[PDB]
This record gives sequence, structure tokens and C-alpha cells, in this order.
Amino acid sequence: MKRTFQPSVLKRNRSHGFRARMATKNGRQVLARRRAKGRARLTVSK
Amino acid sequence: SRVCQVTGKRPVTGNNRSHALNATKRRFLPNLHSHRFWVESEKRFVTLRVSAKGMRVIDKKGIDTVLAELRARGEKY
Amino acid sequence: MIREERLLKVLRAPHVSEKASTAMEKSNTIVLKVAKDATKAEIKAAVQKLFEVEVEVVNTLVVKGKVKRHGQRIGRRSDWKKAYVTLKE
Amino acid sequence: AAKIRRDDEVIVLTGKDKGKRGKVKNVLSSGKVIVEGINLVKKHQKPVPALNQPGGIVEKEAAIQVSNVAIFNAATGKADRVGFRFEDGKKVRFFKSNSETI
Amino acid sequence: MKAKELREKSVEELNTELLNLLREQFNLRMQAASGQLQQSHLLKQVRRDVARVKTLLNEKAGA
RNA sequence: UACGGUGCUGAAGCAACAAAUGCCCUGCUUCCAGGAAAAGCCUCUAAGCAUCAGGUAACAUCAAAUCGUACCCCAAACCG
RNA sequence: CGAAGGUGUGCUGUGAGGCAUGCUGGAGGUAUCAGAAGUGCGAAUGCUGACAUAAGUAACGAUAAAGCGGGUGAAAAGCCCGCUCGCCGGAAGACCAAGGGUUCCUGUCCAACGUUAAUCGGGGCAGGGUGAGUCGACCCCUAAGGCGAGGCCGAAAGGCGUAGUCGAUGGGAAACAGGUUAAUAUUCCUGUACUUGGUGUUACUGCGAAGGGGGGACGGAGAAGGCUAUGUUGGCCGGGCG
RNA sequence: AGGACCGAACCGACUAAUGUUGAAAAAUUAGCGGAUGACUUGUGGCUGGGGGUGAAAGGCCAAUCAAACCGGGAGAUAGCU
RNA sequence: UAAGGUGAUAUGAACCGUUAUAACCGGCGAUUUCCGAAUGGGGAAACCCAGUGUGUUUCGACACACUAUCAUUAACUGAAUCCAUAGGUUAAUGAGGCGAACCGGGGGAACUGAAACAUCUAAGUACCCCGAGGAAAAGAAAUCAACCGAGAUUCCCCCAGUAGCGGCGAGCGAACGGGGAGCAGCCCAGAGCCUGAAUCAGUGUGUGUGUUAGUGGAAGCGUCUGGAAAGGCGCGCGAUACAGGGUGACAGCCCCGUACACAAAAAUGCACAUGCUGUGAGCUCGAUGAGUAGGGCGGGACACGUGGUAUCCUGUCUGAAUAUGGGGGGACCAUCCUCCAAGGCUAAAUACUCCUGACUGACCGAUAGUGAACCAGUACCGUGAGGGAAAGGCGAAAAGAAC
Repeated sequence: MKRTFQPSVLKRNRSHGFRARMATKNGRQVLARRRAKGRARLTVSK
Repeated sequence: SRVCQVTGKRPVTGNNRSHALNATKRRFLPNLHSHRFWVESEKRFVTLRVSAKGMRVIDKKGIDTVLAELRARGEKY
Repeated sequence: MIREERLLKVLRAPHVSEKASTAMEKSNTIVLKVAKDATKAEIKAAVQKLFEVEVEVVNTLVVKGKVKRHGQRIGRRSDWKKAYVTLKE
Repeated sequence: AAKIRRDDEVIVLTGKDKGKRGKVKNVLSSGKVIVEGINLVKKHQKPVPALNQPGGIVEKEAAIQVSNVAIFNAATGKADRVGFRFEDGKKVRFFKSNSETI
Repeated sequence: MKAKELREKSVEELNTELLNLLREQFNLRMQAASGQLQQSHLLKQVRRDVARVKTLLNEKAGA
């Protein structure tokens, strides 16, 4: 049965990448929360 | 935005009260109107976005005064 | 110039292996571990400056050091560049 | 600012070898000294092949603390506390309880 | 070398001795990665001497 | 002969017939539901240039950098 | 010349409890009288951890199938080698993209992993291995679409959008055959080639763009012709006569 | 020529059986329907929560849908256990 | 300061110095790859491609500088359109993002209570956005009072759960005035006397006080137990030091410390004096903030829900007087009272802790305390936003079991 995660790096980095966050205001807010909590891998930019 | 360029009338908010005093949030909008004015000092036609109260201010004091005050606010005319 | 400093900086180590010794005896090509950026022309200029030899071409490749485990700590090793230099006869 | 230094001759004060005395070989960063002939520990040395191979039960000189040892005054016949006086421009050690510079 | 001993020096000689230090560095790291150099520590101090020379290259020339 | 293979020597190396969904075919014929865009390519001049500069052909020399390349890929290595 | 804690035993009180003490332990505990409380657990389909029961029970993951000999080792149905058997063969074969990231090869190991054993393995550990002018990326060009100076609009945030600039799933030039290592090969080697730029030299001459024009440039279905990949047979050559 | 016919790939999911602490949180086996189109598919976009999308079932929107998920008001409130 | 070092698991090999440029510490410098506001364009973050000009060319390429967008100024230019603007170029100056809480403004809920619920409550709270500071806001009466008077703002204890508001329900809840903390006044709307006059920002010099390295720092022995004494017994000594931590069991006299006395080459905090740059000081006189106050309609805030409801703010439509004048004294009117709006500046008393050091605890001691005493926002789960654990102890010393 075809599962829900049929992966590809282009859609992954285009949606959840670093620059797609940084180009948006709420993306920069998400990155600031991720840095204030202090996660090691910040986003999937890899 | 929806700002009187001469007077500064920001669209304010308010409560709409019906007959049974049921509150509903609403917005008050000024009487903004784009106008082409004539200045004999520049000897041409300028475009402003004013309200009717602002238009009466243009009527009372000179347009060369309001333009210098607009430049004092650093705005566009 | 820092160009001389660059070509003195590029070459790190001569490489010793079984494929290295085979290619060395066959086609007179040496194998060297070089710096990370370390382009083709800079490698060729550096070997022709420092070993005082002749060079035909240079084949470059970037190899990824394996992701090892020590106890529980995962450690990816370094990322080095290897170049086969084909000397003249 | 350390009271006991390298080529001193000291006595220990707390230990099984109390009252005995020897020279200091080494002062480590931990706050422990090594005194010759005083601390003796039997090491069961597991010999490695690609080096000299003793095997056997070997003897080494373990550590005892700096606080335990004390500098032998070598005139009195027992231990003494030491202080830092200012003799000519280098700051120097001196034995307390009699005006003697080491 | 010792710091004042490089303070008295002159800039073209500083550059030639920089390049001699770098060539010395290269011979040492080549012999080290070949299997030679019982004394490894030489390599380390050679790097320090390079640093010292380059420090004067930003002060004997100009800040 | 490590015993697995290395190194040596190598004759013939044509014809007929069948033949595709492959190439001619980014064709031909027909149908209505009328079937992407810009560049590299070819040509025309404008400002300007006019001994030149360029351009064409010939000849010589040089360069073509950098990144991926191992392995699975209808699976024990991908998603479950 | 032995505290708390642990574990017994014996006295004691109406009860929560207390006291003495054997043994383990190996450095803290605290009278009396007051004070403050995260102050007393059997249940909350309570929470976390350990362990029970069913139980040495079901199951061991396609009904393609195994059998023997020789090897290695402490041990062989499973590993290596050999000989038969059996299964797929428009795949259960050969390559790739996407997606994984060392899983590839060699030596070494069997405590954990393998629904059993394991000397084996995609497991542990170390070492080795990914060679490009021509294949692909990057680069030139654009579709859907994204961003977007000015601009317009919007309480702020921001929304849309012009010039532009990005965006392959499309358009643009170039290399084949053979050989080779345990692991790479259209990349290394042998032989034979081609492309696009740069500079200079020689000879003929108007070049010049972002502007114009052609070209790129395009649907489905049908049908036939020419061919080839490829296969069958005969010849040719080598070996055989069972 | 055909939203033509029979029928593989491909897409589905009508019947029965086996499954039900499975081999699998939707399958396998033997049959079945469409198979030149209102088809199917690879890649890359776009629409979003009282909103999207819908050859329309209140169906799907990351195994969650008469109003997703995540954090926050929040230790909501509970005449109930 | 210094006789010991090469950060730790984590031992080694190789060397450095021991009387002074071995190491460690402290100020100031230099270097500071690539991403990142990311700033030359682009992008799938840590990468791809440039261009302009210089000067090095071994002639194939090098290395460095700059090149975003806006605001403001300045200068060359500069269209339809004569002029002249818009526009364009160049330079200079500034802005940009990150950050825990507090503050001010722009927006702004609902669950809940009312034992239903719509007015109300929750609450201008949560959250979103903008902006700045070490605090921010306010702030110098067109104020309160009562015929007595006070003097800007802010904050705390009262007044006071009081007058009031309110489906007169649930609930919300003042002020006047009293006691404290802290104290501060000004300038423009303008002219003649005046130009370093009473100040404040920014520079140096001078002194002191602190900060960033540090130094000295007291006083004891014997005997039994025991593995070891710091315990017991005995005999002394220090204390402006008996805070604390360690040492083979509990140490004032063993070590580091503490009280105490100091100490800065350099760089800066603070106030103080001494000079530059700007600035006016103080008088005599005239003025005294117009689409504004007030109004009609519709909202909002003051405890106050349109009520009999004064006051302020306003979206809309109007519209005075201008000190012979005008506001306010809780409908409103007359007299009295006090003040002069339509222009601004201002320290302290106040809320806060991302962080730095000391010090405290009838706070916790590994299922507790932060989620994390340990290489924890880690392993793992999710496309994602997000969620998120488990896990301390040998000994005094590894003397970690030779054979």
C-alpha cells in the first residue's frame, strides 16, 4: 500500500528548507523559536 | 494606506451597538478623496489624498503653507 | 606573492596503497592527498614547482570519510581530495 | 606560591610510613607529590609484546598529597612550616619558627 | 625565532625567510606523512615561526 | 602454477531468408477537439567605427574549470 | 573497642508505636522541650521501573526442494568447492534516475544483531576503493509558477504587480571500440576521432544590436514502403565418432 | 471511424475463501471490470481550516475530518464518575 | 606570577624551560575560511556565476579593492514641453538584523461566572504588530478645593469594599483628603541693550575612587585504638583569622583560604578641576498658540452600561471669542472661587533579569531539583510546526587482578 511519505529532496528543501523559512516573516519567527529552544539541527537544509 | 495626507486621519475602530446593545466590532473610515490642486508657486497641478476637513484646511490656510508642513513631515505631494 | 605560498600549501601527503603502487608501476602516475579546494591547475603547478618533474595531466577526486562509531558517539571523518598525477616517461 | 618544590627533602606526617623521609621526584597538577622509597605499590604489569616485556610484579612509587608531606628542617630533627618572605628582590621561602632562609 | 630577533629584520628578508619557512614546513610534513620524523614536534614549532613572521608582515609593513 | 589463474599463440570470420513497437518519421494521409515559449543558429541594418576595429577562411599554440561517479535500485540497502 | 540503613530475636504499651540486642554494614545520628510542615497510601481502567501468570505454549514470515562428497573449525543441513535435482526467464535477468549513504572489496572476530546454529553475513573492528573537454550536474534559454526596484492598495503585519530575475519535468556543441584491478571504468591504458572558445601569424573584405525577419516549432489516429537491431538455416574453420 | 469489440501491460476493486495478538493498521489466492480515452502516469507548481477541493459520499485534505495538526489562553468548566 | 608544561576521556612518543620572552593569567593589538540583516546577481544555507579598475605576469592566469535597497543632502545631468519639473548618474551621511523580562502605542478574542443566556463579566487579559530606553512613560495646572487654601509628575500605606455604577443581577469599584519616598524647573511663538555672561552635551590634561592579573597572611606535640588520626588521653599556642573547602575517620595550629595590609605597566567606569567647539546669560518692552474650544449624529475612556450625566478622546458635519476675553468647580442657571487650552523639553523616587561576582536558605538530594548533576534539547518519534526521554557513586590511592 502506498504510504504517505514518498520522499524527494527537491520538494523537501523547497518547502521546509532554510531559505524558504528565511524569506518569510513567520519563517524567521519559527527559526528564532528553534534557536531560542536551542535545537542542534535547525531545519532540514542538511 | 487610508490616511489623510494633510491632517492624518487614521481609520479608527469602534463598537457597533444595536438596539439591544449587542456589540459588534466595526471600523470608522475617513472621507478620503484624491484631489488635484493648483499651486501658482509651482504653477501646476499636484495630487493629494485628503479628507473634507482637510479640504477646509486647504481652504483656510494657504496651500504653500500646507505643502511646507507636509515637507516638514517628510511626506510625498 | 601568496601564489607561491598557495602552491606550497596545497600538497599534503603522498599516498601509499595497492592501487597506488599498481598505477605507479604501470603508467608512472603518483597518487597524492591534497588540500580541500586544491584545483587541477594548482596541483599540477605545485608538483612541477616542488618535485621538479614533468606532468601530463591530473585526475582529481573527492572521497568522503566513513561515518564511524566510537562507543555511542558517531563521528564522520575528514573529507579529503586525492589526485593522480601522470608524469611523463 | 607552592610551599614544597622539586628537589626538597621532606617527611610525611599522615601515613603508614609516618616519620620516614625522602627526596621529591615530581609534583603533579593534582596536588600530589611523589617521594622516593616512601610509597611503594605492587603493580601487576600486564606486558605488551611490542615494547620491553617485564611481566612480573613490579614496584612503583605512588602519590601522596602535598598537605601530608612537610619540609624537613634538616637542623632541628623534625618538620617545620614554611612561609614566603621578601628577601632581595626575588620572593623566597623561609622556615618558620626560626629565622632561616632555605 | 625569538621576537626581537625578528623585530630588527627587514621586509624583503622577511619575505624570503617566510618562503624558506614554508618550504621547510613542506619537507617536514612530507617526511612525517611518509613514516620518518622520530621528532614530530619540529613540525609544530615550524608552524609557530610562520605565524610570527606573518605577524610582523602586518606590523613592519603597516596596520 | 599462490592453484585461482597469469603470460604465449590463434583457423574461419561469408551467404540466403525472416524481421520488429526501433530509424526514414519532430514524415504522408485524414479527423476536429485546431494541437508550448525564448536562446544557441542564419540573415538585415541603426547609433557609432572608420590606416584600424572587427569579420571570413587557413595555420600554429593554448584551454575546456568545479561538483556526482563505490553499492542496491520492483529490493534484506527506497517508503511501510 | 562500630552510627544511619538492612535483617532477625526478645521484652514493653490500651494503640499509632518504643526499647534492648545477634548478624550485615562502614560514618554518620541526635535526647528533652518547643517551632515549621512537599507529614503517614491498598484501591484512583493512577504514573515510572523491576518481575510474575498464560508457557517452555502459539509461532519461526509464501507449499520454488533439496541430496551427497571434499574443505575449514572445538563444533557443519545452512559457509567455500564440486556433481546432480528444482524455480524465474516481458523476471526472481542486465543497467539507471528518484531515494538511501559506505551497505562495495580484503584481512580479522562471533559477546549483541540474524525469529535456531554459524567458522558466515548488508553485524563489530581496521584497511582499501568513487580518476571525465565529449555521459550527468553547474552554464545559456524559457512553461506552470515564485520573488519582485519603482508603482497601486492595505490600521500595522502585508496583498497584488511592471521592468527584471529565478524556475526542467522541455530546447543548446562535442567519443567510440577493445583491454585491465578484489573493489572504478564511454573517466585509467591502446588505437582511431570530434566539438567550442582564446591568442598570434597569413590572405580577402565593411563590421556593428537590445531592433527587424527566418529557424527552433511541436495534436490524435491510420496505413504502407524502405531498412536495421536481431534470429534461423546453409557454407567456412576447429574438435568428435561416442 | 468509434467515450466500438475480445484481450496482456497499466488502472481499479464485483464475488468467494484464507486472514483477524496477519506475512499486511486493508493484503493474498481463484475468478472480475475498463484497457485510444470523461484514460493512466513521472516530474515541478497552485488552492488551506468555517477555509480548499469535490462527475456530490458530508467524501478527502499526511493511517486523524458534521470542521486538520501544533503551540497558547488553560490548572477552561464539570450540579457527573 | 612562575618551576613546571604540551585543554579533557587518555596513556604514550617527541621536546620545551628551572632565575627567568617554558607554561597559566590580564589589558590592548593583528589574523578572523564559508553561510548568516548578507549587502555584486542568484540559490535547494554553509554554494554557483560575475562585472569595473589596479598591478604581477614565466603570457596559460593570478591577488586585492569596490559594486545591494531605501531615507537625507550635495553636485553633474535631465523628457512629452520654450522654460521648469518628474526622471537618471556619482559621492557623502544614516538606516537594516539578533535579544529574556519590563514600558508606550496600533489591533484585540473566546472558554468561564451570571448555577440557561443575548446587556454585563472574563478583559483591554491572552495573542499579533510597531518603537525606544537602561528604564520607559507621564510631567510644570485652561488642576483640586471650599469661601478656608494648597502647588508639576510618579510610586507605597490609608480613605474604602466607602460614595457610586449594574438584566440594580453576577460583579466592577472611585475620588477629595491624610502619612511617607523623591524633589526642579523651563524655553519658542520677539525685538533693542548682548556676543564665550548662569548651563549642558563632546574633547584632552590633572587628582582620587573603583574594575579587569595578583601578593603577604598567624599559631603543636607525645601516647592508645586502628588500615590511616584530624578521634580518646595529656600538655601548649594563635585569634581584627573558630566563614569555608580538602587532607587515608570529625583539624583554629597539615594545605588552600578568611579577617587584615596592600597592588597597575595598559585600558576604561565614576565624580571632581582645568582649558577648546556650539549654545545663550539678564533687563526695558509687545505678544500669549483657529478649522481650534463649543456644538448636532455614531462610538470609545474615566468606578460611571445614555442614564437626570458633567470631563476627555474623537470617525462625520459645522463652527466662536481671542484677556473690556475664555475654561473649570458632576444636569442646568446667576453670583463668587481659581486657572489661561488649541507649542514643546525635563533628573530622582518606579517594573524588570538574557547575563557578571559574592553571599544566604527550618529549599531538593537522583522517580526529588531545571527537561538535562552524566558529551541533553541529545537519542528517538513527526513531512512539518512541534513533541522529547533513559542515564550519578570501586577504592584513600588503580595498587584495575603479574603468573
